[PDB]
Amino acid sequence: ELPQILNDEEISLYSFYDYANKNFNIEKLKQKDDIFSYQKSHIKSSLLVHSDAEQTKVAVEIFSKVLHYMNSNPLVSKKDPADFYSPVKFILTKGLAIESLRDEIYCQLIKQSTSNPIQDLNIRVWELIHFTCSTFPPTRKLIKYFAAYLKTTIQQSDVSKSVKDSAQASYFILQRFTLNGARKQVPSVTELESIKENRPIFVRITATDGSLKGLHIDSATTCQESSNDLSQRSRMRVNSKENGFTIIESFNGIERDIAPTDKLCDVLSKVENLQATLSIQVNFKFVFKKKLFFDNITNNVPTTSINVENEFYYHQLFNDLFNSNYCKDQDYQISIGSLKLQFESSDYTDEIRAWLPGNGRGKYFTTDIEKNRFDDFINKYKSHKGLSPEDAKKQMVQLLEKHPLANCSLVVCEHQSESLPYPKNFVLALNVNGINIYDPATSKMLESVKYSNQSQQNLKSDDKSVSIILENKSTLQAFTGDVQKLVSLIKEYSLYLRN
Ligand SMILES: [Cl-]
Ligand SMILES: [Cl-]
Repeated sequence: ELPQILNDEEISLYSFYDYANKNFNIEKLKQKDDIFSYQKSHIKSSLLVHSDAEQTKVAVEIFSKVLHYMNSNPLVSKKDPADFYSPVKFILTKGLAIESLRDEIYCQLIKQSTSNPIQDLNIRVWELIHFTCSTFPPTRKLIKYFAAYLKTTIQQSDVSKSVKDSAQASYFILQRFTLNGARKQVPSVTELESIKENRPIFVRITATDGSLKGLHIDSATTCQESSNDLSQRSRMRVNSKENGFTIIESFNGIERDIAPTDKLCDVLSKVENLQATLSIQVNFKFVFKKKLFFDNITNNVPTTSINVENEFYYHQLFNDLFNSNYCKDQDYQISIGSLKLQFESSDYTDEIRAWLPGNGRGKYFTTDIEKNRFDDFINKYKSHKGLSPEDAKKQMVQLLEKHPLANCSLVVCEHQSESLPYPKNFVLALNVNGINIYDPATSKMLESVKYSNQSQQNLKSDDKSVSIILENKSTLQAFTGDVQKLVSLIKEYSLYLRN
């Protein structure tokens, strides 16, 4: 299991009493109530000392937000989750972005959960503790004291089940983030709801065959963990680094790479952010797709697993070859789509023909083909006997496997150079053989760019492009919408080949 943040034997060495006497802003905090334990009134200054006057002011506001959450009606959480969590969002946004306020926040939560007379309030503070642990840790100056506080809470008698469950889940999520590294976003409402109730976040991942897979994750769950989990659950090879699958984000059809160490919950936050930014129009999916094409089979692995992987991939490739950015050959699209129809629907009927327009779009033909070559399609379809599902499927897979773009990681690009020979719009098709420049207009490979020519620790890229070095030492500045995908593909193929 995960390494302890603090051993049981060190619990007695790290007492918050000592931390608080040495670090609290005692003079400026002078008040009626005890400064070191629960109080119902606002604090008159920050708990810790901030040289930045603005951070002192914000620390005081944070405390008001803590009080507000502690005192809020359980009914708001159901009727208006956005309102219910607003004070939480304020706290976590400040702490995540401003490292020098993190210990302040934790000290306020320790304080408000110390000698807290009312059980329901103690429960609210421990929910806050758990939200905070799920977002950022205390700094190295406080973390051992806070960890001692957690373990003491977990190990001693007292606290309701709710406080103890929150404390245990808080300690564990701190361990998970120590393992998986920092996150980048404040929890969405959906995540906070799960954290509050001490349960996993449930996410739905779409597979290439359109099927819906469920995963139970936590705040620290990475793309790599979830990609491995989905692989194992689909009975593929269990290591996504071997099978080459990852989970990507899809917003209204536009796909973006998710890095292996990136947190899926951070993607959920972005979704919520966009929903607000657009004020519905948000068609978001996670998608489980094949990213990397390694020649690493056997490794004497069950062919059964390799087979599940390959079926997911055929759906992906078929769909990509229906994408005009990758393929413009109507004859070809007709040939694969007509076989797919024979497989799924069997022999032609006038009832099928009457069903196609609109329905078959993206499934058996492209809109372009529904408009300019329907009859040509209906004709190729009629042509297939008699074809058994087995034969129909085998022929389709053959046509797919022999396409130039089969078994390549695909990236849509453009360039603006006046001294390079390629067309403005091209595809980079990356595989173990190199970085291939492909022209989707003619279905031809134009050049095979070498991984061995790229800078190993200084690959040049920006927000919109990656600069790839050609054999003659000139640079192709490939513009692409998903720069991270292109950069990571170059790095991952290079590393694989190195080993
Ligand atoms: Cl001081
Ligand atoms: Cl400061």
